[PDB]
Amino acid sequence: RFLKVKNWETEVVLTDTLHLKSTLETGCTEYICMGSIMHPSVATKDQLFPLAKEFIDQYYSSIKRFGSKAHMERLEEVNKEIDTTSTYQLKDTELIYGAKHAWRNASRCVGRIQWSKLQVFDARDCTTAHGMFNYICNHVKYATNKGNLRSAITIFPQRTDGKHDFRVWNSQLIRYAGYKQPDGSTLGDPANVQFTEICIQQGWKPPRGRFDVLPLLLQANGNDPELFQIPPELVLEVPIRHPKFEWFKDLGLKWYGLPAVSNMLLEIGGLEFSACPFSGWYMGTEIGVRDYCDNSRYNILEEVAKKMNLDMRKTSSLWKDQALVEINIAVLYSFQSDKVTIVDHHSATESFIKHMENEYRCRGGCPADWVWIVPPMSGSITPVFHQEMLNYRLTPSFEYQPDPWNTHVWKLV
Amino acid sequence: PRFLKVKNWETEVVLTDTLHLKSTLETGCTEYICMGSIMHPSQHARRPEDVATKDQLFPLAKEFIDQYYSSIKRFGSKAHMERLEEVNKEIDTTSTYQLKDTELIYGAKHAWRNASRCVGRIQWSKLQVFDARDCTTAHGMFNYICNHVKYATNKGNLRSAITIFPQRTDGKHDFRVWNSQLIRYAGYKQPDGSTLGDPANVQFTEICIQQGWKPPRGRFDVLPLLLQANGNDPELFQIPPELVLEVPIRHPKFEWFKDLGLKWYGLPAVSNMLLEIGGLEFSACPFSGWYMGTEIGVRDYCDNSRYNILEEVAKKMNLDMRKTSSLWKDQALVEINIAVLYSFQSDKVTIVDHHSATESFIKHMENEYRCRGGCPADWVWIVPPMSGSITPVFHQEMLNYRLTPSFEYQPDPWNTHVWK
Ligand code: HEM
Ligand code: HEM
Ligand SMILES: Cc1cc(N)nc(COc2cc(CCN3CC(F)C3)cc(F)c2F)c1
Ligand SMILES: Cc1cc(N)nc(COc2cc(CCN3CC(F)C3)cc(F)c2F)c1
Ligand SMILES: C[C@H](O)[C@H](O)[C@H]1CNc2nc(N)[nH]c(=O)c2N1
Ligand SMILES: C[C@H](O)[C@H](O)[C@H]1CNc2nc(N)[nH]c(=O)c2N1
Ligand SMILES: [Zn+2]
Repeated sequence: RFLKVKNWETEVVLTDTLHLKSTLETGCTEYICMGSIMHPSVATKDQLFPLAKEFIDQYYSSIKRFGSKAHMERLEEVNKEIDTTSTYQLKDTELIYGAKHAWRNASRCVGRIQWSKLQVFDARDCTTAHGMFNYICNHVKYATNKGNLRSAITIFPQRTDGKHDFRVWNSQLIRYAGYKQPDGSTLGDPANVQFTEICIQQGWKPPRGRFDVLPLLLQANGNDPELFQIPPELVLEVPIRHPKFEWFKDLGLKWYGLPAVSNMLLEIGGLEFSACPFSGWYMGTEIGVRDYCDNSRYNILEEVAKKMNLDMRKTSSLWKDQALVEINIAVLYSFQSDKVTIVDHHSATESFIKHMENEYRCRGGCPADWVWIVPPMSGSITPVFHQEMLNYRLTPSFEYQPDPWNTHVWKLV
Repeated sequence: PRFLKVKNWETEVVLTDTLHLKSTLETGCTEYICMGSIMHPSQHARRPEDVATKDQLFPLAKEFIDQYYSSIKRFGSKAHMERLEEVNKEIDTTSTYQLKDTELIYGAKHAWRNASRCVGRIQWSKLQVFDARDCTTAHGMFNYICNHVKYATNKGNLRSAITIFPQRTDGKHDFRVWNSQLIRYAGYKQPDGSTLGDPANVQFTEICIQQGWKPPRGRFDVLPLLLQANGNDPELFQIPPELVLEVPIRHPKFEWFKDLGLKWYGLPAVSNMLLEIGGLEFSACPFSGWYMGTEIGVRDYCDNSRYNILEEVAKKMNLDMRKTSSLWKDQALVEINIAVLYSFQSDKVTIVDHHSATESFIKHMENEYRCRGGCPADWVWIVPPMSGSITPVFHQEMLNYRLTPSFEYQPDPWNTHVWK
């Protein structure tokens, strides 16, 4: 079997054979497509054996050592551990390879051209939330690099019985608090109201501002999570101004420079790493379109359009569209002026096409989720809009997991 | 399965879909692979290419007649059982059957209703159906098409319509509109290597010249009609210009915009698709409605392999075009789409912006879940090509599945016609 994907702008046709190696479902069936469902729907010894074998096999094939003496002893060694302990431990090389390939396999990520330049921090010796704090602080400092951002991931101990999970309760390492007011309005980031409330309950004293960096809520070994304040000098921020509109700086907008997802689960050869925060750098539209202009978020379209004296009476003036462009210009300009790494959505999607073509040549394909790859503004003037894409699930992979406050059973009376 | 829920991540509305249980054809996807961004993912058709056997055609007929008599609160009624037996005898004696006027109207409206890629479907039941099954020649097809265009244009107050020519018989006597749309502009391949007019239409334009059309060789030359009746060679016809409503594109603030010399036509009229009803195949079924501004202003004007006018507009706007991060393309794209909408509304020509269209579609989805138990929708196609996430459909999960009656793609007739 082969499948072909066409670019309807360039007429280039790629041939995907890599899809023959996927295993978990997409969510779709032969008669219903579920490609726009956001979330479609511990292992025993016998479940773990073939998962481990498949991973080890692919690692040894990647380093051109399949069938070798070291390959066969590694399989036997892993087999022993799963018999002795009902689990096993990745070598350092395998962990690095696994985390890089989970990124390579993330069908929804447009920044994958960089997948092989991932800095992997092995934190599997950590035992306490204080230790997690220290690992995360070093990650942030390394990743931030005074604005010259570097991709990195820090991997905490894997799941054992599910009663001793390591978890970062934060959804990202740097996020701003949201506070609901009695009059029903929201201060700060409305997305983070729930987690802000949890922090306050755990003892956090909130400044109650618009851009309060949340504390880290860190869980080690299945214990109750603990609060820590990231040291403010490690949190790089960019005040947003516009190159033409002097009034833009008067909105008091800023954003943090380091995007760092901390609520995913990294799955490598059947092992589950429930705490694995990873970071890269921003594409402008993530802040400028979604963070600022989603109705559920900072929702600054009307304010900006107001200051542009736009006709907000009817939609066909396209005042929302016009104001959205200006905000995204401001975001890119602000980050670039402060020499904080950022990528615009045109540069990013163009790289992804180069990346995708390269992956089809060397790997036989590239799983990609069009619904997520196409940017949330200006879709069809970017090359990915015209690019057919096949979506399928390869492992190692990043996976969603339940929010920890929905599952944690609290220890302390 | 049992009931698939779709959630809206803005409003938290959850809708429960059971209508997918009636899906008939494959989507292309499997458990292991999703083809939702493939333009033509599936060749699963309900019948062989041409003249089918009794056991091939009759089940599809019975399915459709059953559905239509169920829709009108009969089923098992006298007329329903008589209709089954009459379609049985007709297939026995002609290898096909003929739809009643009511059945034809029901099927056309439901093909539109089932079109998972159409954001305009809130209007589906308000569709004027012109029965043209008595047509025999390309001249008669021309007459039918002129009447359609005149009725549908309605001096700018556009009305949705479909004109249905004779169904396919053996596959050798097809009726076809060779144009992909009733009204499109020519595309001319220049001797240097560039393109004048619309690049999408260069091949069809060449066929028309290769058929005797004298090209005026402008940028907005309305193409002739190339009509094929009963499998004969196609014939050229010039649509009377007074039937072709056009809008000159100007801008409400940029006075220099009108000097770009752009115009567009008012009537979008798809004429290369096939309409499938109860196993019958209507290969010439031109249908029309009215434009969403982005179809002209984003895709027609700004696609790289189309009119590609972004840089020229951005020039007159005095934008930094050195690097992409200045977002000069995004900025011109907004102004162009303001101009298109402002121009149509100024000339009282029906048009809908992408904010109103997508909001209407959300309402249509809710109506359909409430009365039908679902609504097939292709997210890749429903989300507008600009400003995606500030429209409500961006945040709406959708299930995509194939219901019948439906509109289907078909091969371009010059790839398959044996000339006389
Ligand atoms: C280096 C710069 C990077 C850029 C510019 C980038 C860009 C993006 C964007 C725009 C998205 C869509 C996010 C959204 O719309 O909410 C995304 C998703 C994602 N990124 Fe990347 N990313 C980068 C680095 C990374 C790294 C280092 C990792 C992990 C090692 C990663 C893993 C993912 C995953 C797993 C998703 C989608 C999660 C899901 O399934 O929902 N990315 N990325
Ligand atoms: C009345 C106002 C209408 C509006 C605003 C509208 C809008 C649209 C738009 C924007 C698309 C996407 C097209 C593209 O991006 O190229 C579309 C697709 C489509 N429309 Fe509608 N439409 C309307 C009427 C109709 C009617 C009357 C029919 C048929 C009776 C129809 C059938 C279809 C079909 C079949 C497709 C997708 C073809 C495919 O499956 O690839 N539409 N429409
Ligand atoms: C490393 C990196 C760089 C960069 N530029 N952007 C990202 C964003 O990645 C992700 C983005 C989301 C979407 C977040 N919202 C959807 C959920 F409702 C909250 C989920 C996820 F699991 C991700 F991984 C990551
Ligand atoms: C009646 C009506 C009103 C309105 N506003 N828009 C439409 C768009 O219809 C269609 C549009 C297209 C796309 C055309 N080509 C561009 C792509 F590469 C193929 C295919 C198709 F099959 C359609 F049906 C129709
Ligand atoms: C590859 C991709 O499916 C293709 O470019 C699609 C994307 N979405 C679209 N959406 C609409 N409405 N019309 C289109 O032609 C397309 N083209
Ligand atoms: C309903 C729909 O699946 C949802 O809004 C998706 C659409 N595409 C997206 N694309 C990206 N990059 N990020 C998102 O959060 C979403 N949300
Ligand atoms: Zn699918």
